[PDB]
Amino acid sequence: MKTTQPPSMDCAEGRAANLPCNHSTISGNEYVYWYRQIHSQGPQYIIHGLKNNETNEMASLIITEDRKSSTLILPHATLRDTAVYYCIVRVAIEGSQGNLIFGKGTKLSVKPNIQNPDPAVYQLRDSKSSDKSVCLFTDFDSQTNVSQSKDSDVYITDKCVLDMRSMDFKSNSAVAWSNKSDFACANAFNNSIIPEDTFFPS
Amino acid sequence: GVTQTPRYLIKTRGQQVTLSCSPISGHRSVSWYQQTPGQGLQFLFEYFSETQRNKGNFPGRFSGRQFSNSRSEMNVSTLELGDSALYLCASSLRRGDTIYFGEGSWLTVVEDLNKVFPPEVAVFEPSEAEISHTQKATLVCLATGFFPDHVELSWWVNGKEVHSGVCTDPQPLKEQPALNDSRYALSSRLRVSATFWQNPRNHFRCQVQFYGLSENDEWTQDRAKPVTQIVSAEAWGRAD
Amino acid sequence: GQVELGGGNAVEVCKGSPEDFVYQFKGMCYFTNGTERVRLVTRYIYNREEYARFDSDVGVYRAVTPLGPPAAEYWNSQKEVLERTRAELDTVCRHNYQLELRTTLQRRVEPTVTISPNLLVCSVTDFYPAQIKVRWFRNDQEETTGVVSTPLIRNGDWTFQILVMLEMTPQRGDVYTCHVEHPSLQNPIIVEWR
Amino acid sequence: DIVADHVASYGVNLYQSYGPSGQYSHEFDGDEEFYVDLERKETVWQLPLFRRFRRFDPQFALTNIAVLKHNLNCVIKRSNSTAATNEVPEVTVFSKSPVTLGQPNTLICLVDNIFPPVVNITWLSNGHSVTEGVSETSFLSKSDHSFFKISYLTFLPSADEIYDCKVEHWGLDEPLLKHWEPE
Ligand SMILES: *[C@@H]1O[C@H](CO)[C@@H](O)[C@H](O)[C@H]1NC(C)=O
Ligand SMILES: *[C@@H]1O[C@H](CO)[C@@H](O)[C@H](O)[C@H]1NC(C)=O
Repeated sequence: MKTTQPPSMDCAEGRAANLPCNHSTISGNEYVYWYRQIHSQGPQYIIHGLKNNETNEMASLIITEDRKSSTLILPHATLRDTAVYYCIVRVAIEGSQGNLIFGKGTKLSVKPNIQNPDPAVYQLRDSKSSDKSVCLFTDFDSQTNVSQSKDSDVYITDKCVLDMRSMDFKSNSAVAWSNKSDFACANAFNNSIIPEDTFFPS
Repeated sequence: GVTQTPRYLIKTRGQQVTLSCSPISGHRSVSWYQQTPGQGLQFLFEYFSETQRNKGNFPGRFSGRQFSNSRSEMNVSTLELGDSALYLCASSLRRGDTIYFGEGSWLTVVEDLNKVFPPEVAVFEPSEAEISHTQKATLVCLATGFFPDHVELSWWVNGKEVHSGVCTDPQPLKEQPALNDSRYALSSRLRVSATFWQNPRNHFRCQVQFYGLSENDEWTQDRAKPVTQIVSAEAWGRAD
Repeated sequence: GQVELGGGNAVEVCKGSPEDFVYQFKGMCYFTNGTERVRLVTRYIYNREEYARFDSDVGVYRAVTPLGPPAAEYWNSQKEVLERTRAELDTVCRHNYQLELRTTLQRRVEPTVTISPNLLVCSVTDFYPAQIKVRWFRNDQEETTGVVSTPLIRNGDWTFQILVMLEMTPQRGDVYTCHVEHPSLQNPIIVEWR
Repeated sequence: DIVADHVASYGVNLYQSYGPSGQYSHEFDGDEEFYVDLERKETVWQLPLFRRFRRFDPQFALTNIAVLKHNLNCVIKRSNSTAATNEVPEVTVFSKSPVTLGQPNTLICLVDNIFPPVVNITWLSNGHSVTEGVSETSFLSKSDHSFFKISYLTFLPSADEIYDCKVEHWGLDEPLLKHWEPE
């Protein structure tokens, strides 16, 4: 393929994302296309260009004078912009003329701004049964990573950003549950680098 | 936009599957892709004026067709376990114009229908410690033991589906990571204010829509036939 | 490998002796002073009636006959069809011209000059490109009377041909020479008859 | 008339109901760089230089012609099924080089002002149909949107040779015989 991109990239929410793309072997009759894919949805078209700069409601596209590289500028990055961004040269090659071949792309992670981090691990009881419970690690900083568990009988999810739109409040969270008797919320996330000031209620 | 049916499919090895695609109205070019976790997004073939044009590198088992109304169908013969994937359709006004993708068809090829299970759903009430410490209340929903991953989780507060304060895991968790057709676990969070949770009139229902077997399929197991169904758990607010 | 492209045609509005119905589409590029003045004109033709065209100097599709308003108005409303047609001035005209510099515009086929009979016929055959100057000289004096020249003859195989006739009354010592200048020739070819 | 140093037709696209048949070719300065064999899906460049250094995807030609097929049906309806007008072609026969006995040469039959682009160009040697050693160009475009086509007859010049170019076209009452004057 004619495009190379950094595999991963982070962006602060509300800032602009500048995703780079290299395509030095591009021809004068080939366009540059940008797509993205959120989670398990169909790919979404963003923008395309030949030589000039282009702007639509979604982004801007900066193609250098020599056309050997380009940059996608996402204005005001939001959580909904977390996706894999694919830079594609729509090649003019025998047998595949006009094809859009997808590469690895760039995994963009829009990190929310947690102004007042209040990391804590709470225990939630089941609404039907009494023995079933989960452990909730919530309100921690966006710079914290939740690692997978050690045992196969302990289940830990990845970070998840919820948005209480009515209260102008966002917070990360990870869920952990098991049934090994020795499992407790005090040691549920010991495999992750948990902040020292994390609130462990009794 | 681009309409694709069926949305969710369950087949066994050796069967065939036909996927339908309706392009955007007025569009005449249609392109097919297969998306796997391994190979990624791979190009199948492209159609215009009822004839195949550019072609990818897939065996003859993968064939397609386009009708005079520019709608396209795609077929996979002698299905293998590795054929389970997302099958995406995209259309453009003319051949060579910007292509716009549909949402895709989720195909799961299983070794046997006995590996299909509906989910079990449980709702976990917020801790009083979180309430007094933050004046917020987080509910957690757990969907466990379902296969395949053809599931839609939604939260319903007082009979209305909500999206604010909700976060659902983007990818399910495998209960047995070593097994190929392992059942899945999925968690979701709903966070409300402490005052809203403390109202006993408010009720919170986690709904999991499961797309499984059809009523025309054969079922021999002693357990219930894992048909398309809704499974939900519910919790009511409570003062403390 | 990499391929050059042609003009991509727009699709008409409709959905979905022996008589004959003919359709033509011409993606035409005009070049002047190298790459200094380029112009794209795509032509839509029903039988022999050009009914709609895109002119890069204009920038939008225009109807030419009452047969083209529905086509021109529809193609101009499709933003990408209009933008891609404008950009074909670069993706087609300017791009392919760079490939002509490497090939066609460097093709040099030297002409073959022969004389035979009063009337003297100077046959200048199998030359390329189409720029040539043929003059008759009698005893180092360019003939400027009674010289009938055929038009430039296109052989269709990427060679040209031209025949210049001279009605001459021969005299003792009169030497008649056909002078031929051509871009493939550093010095003009001179063929004597006398 | 647009004045320019060079004119290219990056897309002479042709499609007609009779047959039906089509043609895709690129022209530069009035000569044919290639045509695309629509049946065999092959680009056929007309010079050795082009075959070595220039490349064109036949699928682009096949796609454009399919659009032409659709555009033709639409404008047939819009024009009340107005059919093409048969033009009278003009035929000129000449040699590529001055003719010398025993020196292999080529006879050139220029069939100009062709419309519709349906024509039969054959050669006659002493009244006998010549079926070998004959080649032909594609339909070459003209600014008035008619066409011209050139047929080539390779021959060994001899003393008792009588060559004719026979052209058959709907615009002619009878087949047109154009005898080659040795010049
Ligand atoms: C041309 O169209 C008119 C109506 O639009 C119709 O009356 C007429 O018959 C058509 N011409 C011919 C030759 O049928
Ligand atoms: C030659 O072409 C003419 C078209 O004017 C057609 O009428 C005739 O049938 C053709 N003859 C042969 C032998 O193909």
